[PDB]
Amino acid sequence: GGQWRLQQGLAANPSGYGPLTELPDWSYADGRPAPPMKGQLRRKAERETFARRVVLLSQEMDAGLQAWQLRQQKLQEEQRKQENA
Amino acid sequence: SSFSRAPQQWATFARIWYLLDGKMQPPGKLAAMASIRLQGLHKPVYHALSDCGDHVVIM
Amino acid sequence: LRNRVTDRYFRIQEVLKHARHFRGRKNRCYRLAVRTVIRAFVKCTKARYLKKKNMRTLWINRITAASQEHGLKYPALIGNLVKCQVELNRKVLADLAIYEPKTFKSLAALASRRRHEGFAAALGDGKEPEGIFSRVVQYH
Amino acid sequence: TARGTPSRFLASVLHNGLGRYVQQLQRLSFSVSRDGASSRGAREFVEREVIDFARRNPGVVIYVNSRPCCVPRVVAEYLNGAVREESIHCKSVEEISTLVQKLADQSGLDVIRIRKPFHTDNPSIQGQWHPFTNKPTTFRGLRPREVQ
Amino acid sequence: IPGRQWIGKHRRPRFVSLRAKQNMIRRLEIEAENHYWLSMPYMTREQERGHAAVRRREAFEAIKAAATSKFPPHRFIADQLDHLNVTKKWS
Amino acid sequence: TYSPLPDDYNCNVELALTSDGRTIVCYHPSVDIPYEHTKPIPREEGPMIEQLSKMFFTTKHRWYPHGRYHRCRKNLNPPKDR
Amino acid sequence: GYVPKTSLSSPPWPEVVLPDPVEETRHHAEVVKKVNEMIVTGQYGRLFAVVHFASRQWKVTSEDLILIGNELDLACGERIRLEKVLLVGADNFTLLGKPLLGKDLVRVEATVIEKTESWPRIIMRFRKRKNFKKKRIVTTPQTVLRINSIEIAPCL
Amino acid sequence: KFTRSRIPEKVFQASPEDHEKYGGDPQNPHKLHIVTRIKSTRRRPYWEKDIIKMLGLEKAHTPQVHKNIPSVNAKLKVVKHLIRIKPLKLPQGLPAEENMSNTCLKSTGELVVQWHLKPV
Ligand SMILES: [Mg+2]
Repeated sequence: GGQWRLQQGLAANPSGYGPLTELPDWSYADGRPAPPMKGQLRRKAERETFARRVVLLSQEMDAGLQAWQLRQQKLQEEQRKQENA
Repeated sequence: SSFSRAPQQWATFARIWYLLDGKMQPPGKLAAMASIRLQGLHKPVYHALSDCGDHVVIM
Repeated sequence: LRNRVTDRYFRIQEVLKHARHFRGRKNRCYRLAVRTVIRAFVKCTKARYLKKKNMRTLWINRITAASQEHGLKYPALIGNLVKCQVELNRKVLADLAIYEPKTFKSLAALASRRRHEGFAAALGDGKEPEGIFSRVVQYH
Repeated sequence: TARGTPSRFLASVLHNGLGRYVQQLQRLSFSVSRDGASSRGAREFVEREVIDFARRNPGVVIYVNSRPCCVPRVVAEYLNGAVREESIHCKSVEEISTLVQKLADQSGLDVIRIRKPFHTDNPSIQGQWHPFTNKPTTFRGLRPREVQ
Repeated sequence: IPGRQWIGKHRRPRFVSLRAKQNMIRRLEIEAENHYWLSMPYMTREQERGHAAVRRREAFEAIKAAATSKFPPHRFIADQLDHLNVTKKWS
Repeated sequence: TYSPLPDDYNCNVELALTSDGRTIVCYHPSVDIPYEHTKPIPREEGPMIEQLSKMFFTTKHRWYPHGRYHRCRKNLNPPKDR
Repeated sequence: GYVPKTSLSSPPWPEVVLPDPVEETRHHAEVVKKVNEMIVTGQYGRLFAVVHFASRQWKVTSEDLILIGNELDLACGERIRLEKVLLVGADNFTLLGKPLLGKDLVRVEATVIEKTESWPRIIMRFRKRKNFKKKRIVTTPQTVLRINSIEIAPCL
Repeated sequence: KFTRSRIPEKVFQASPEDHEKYGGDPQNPHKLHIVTRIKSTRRRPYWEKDIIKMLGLEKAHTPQVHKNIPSVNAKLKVVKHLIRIKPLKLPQGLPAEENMSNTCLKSTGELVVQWHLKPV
């Protein structure tokens, strides 16, 4: 029963993200928190590189836009300095 | 709860006699009701090896 | 013969020890026993896929048994325990059917009350206040 | 395969975690050849780590026998009488400190297949299911087609 | 069926259930959403000309410098004298 | 007055949420069977196998013996649980 | 819109009407005050809890063994709070989470008794007429968790 | 003969009925897709197998952000029957490096940049 989960914006697998599999499984009875899971460290690694790659692509979209509007404004002035003499 | 270990086991795996009057009923709607009970598929303690079928009486 | 094989009794006995409980000549004669030990070892690893499958249909059959004592069906129970955000799996739900049946009467009641709250919500489609057991606990 | 091998259920020895935890390892018995190439890693365990191991577990008494052996052994004995003799022949120092800490972690029960992964001795609280749960009672207990 | 049911001239007839239709109508709706999300490009071809050429060149120059840097590994006196240890004993 | 289940056989299920909405609470007290719903206490190989199928409603085939190979395969010290 | 009473004019199910939601949130808090006061006085017997440990849900009571199929990186005898408990039942009541319960409501404890390895599990591949046969003996590391105490607190 | 397929240009022009049915806007479109493989490249031609490795789509149901530039789109049209495209929305801003680790791509298409695991 998992397409109702997608309508609420939860993951369609309840072992996706969310408090069931991203909360730490255990804590010490001294109260001190556990060292992290090997699956949560790997999930945080694939999520940093996805957020690393969002920024890299979202910067290169707005670095090629601002390079293009310079080239049209370079090429207007290359005409505006060539309707002269 | 709180039975001894032998009479509680006799409670769970006892077999039940069901009456199922089949007048003006279709013989496969009668069959699909008795065949669930004869297998014991209506018990949550079901298992094929456990021999958990019940008695069905269709008049 | 310069060097011949002396360890051959111990190579026979690695395959014959796995065949000791077989029938006929496949426990004694190595040439028949090696084809059955291989076939027994192939079946043992391919049954790690069918132990997991056959447990789940046994759990589903035991849940279908107990949710029919309370009037529901299996899909009306299991799909509606999801809409109550109750993420109990099939192994635990079959354990509550047998070993704690007052709680299975509570989960069949929660699943049915959410089931009635879905009929009574989707009749007046549009803006209508949700049922008590229909609110999602959103996490952020 | 599991039909060819025995089985057992999940068990501790004397309810090992209820009151207190009792370390189930009783003895360890190393036999290391002094002039012998197979015990060259196990000679460094007796050199380096057998003092350090013998202070993390004081309830285990350790013997280092040091005789002419060809295959060095560790004989791990447990409180319930089970004897695990594993061979540390031509292992490094690293493969023995994992070998010996694994024998100090486990209980002395068989390493045959465990049947279930759980063992409750009081598995039901609301009463086990019998066929008369979820059935209704009738007036004076009359069975079907009972006239009086 | 005269020979090999699912090949040949006289085949075994296969019919479509609603199940196999609703598997197919629901694939079509996923597909047609991709026709809408591929309908509105952020730049045009003239705007993305050379827009990743500094990183694309740099990525290959790391693939090229990976490939032109093959050599046998350094060989030490450490791994050679360490085989004398196989006759280490006690006194 | 609405009952999610007919609370007549097993227990009287009372469902509730907390004021958070973050735990669902059930109170299910056990149902006593009433006194009026109870009755008081009332106070050869061949023909043998046919008389044992009639007693226990089995077929004949579980009453014939088994040979030696199946008798001494059976575990006599089986793993007791619980 | 009136339809005369025929077989198909009506639905086969009874027209179950849900109660008034201001009668019902008042009746809800009337319930939770009872189940809180069954906890304040200690009217419960022993408790079972359903815990999402390693990857799956165990149904767990006090004094019972739980076999994990992966190494937990703990000294034997070390005590563990099992977080993520999603059902806490007693004889007379249950508290189920959405999905998990509050951390300040139920505290499940567990002790590492032993850290074994599994029995040797054969992995053998074969394809007929192809000279394809590979065999591999794997063991998995396993720990055994003894659950000590399931406690509860009146926070409802 | 079975060849490559040219999809004509009356297919990828979106009628004004479509901007109601899906949540898109023609003026100010999105910057990034999230492409997700949903259908195997087996029993598909080799040119569709090549594009799937080129886009970074070897595992099914593994999401992958890509640019909404018209050249990446041309690779997306050849394998649009194997993928599900949905725009990367960002409710907050794009994650600067102080929030670079506690991000989470929700299933709705959006990338929340503070992801605690506490309720609301
Ligand atoms: Mg034929």
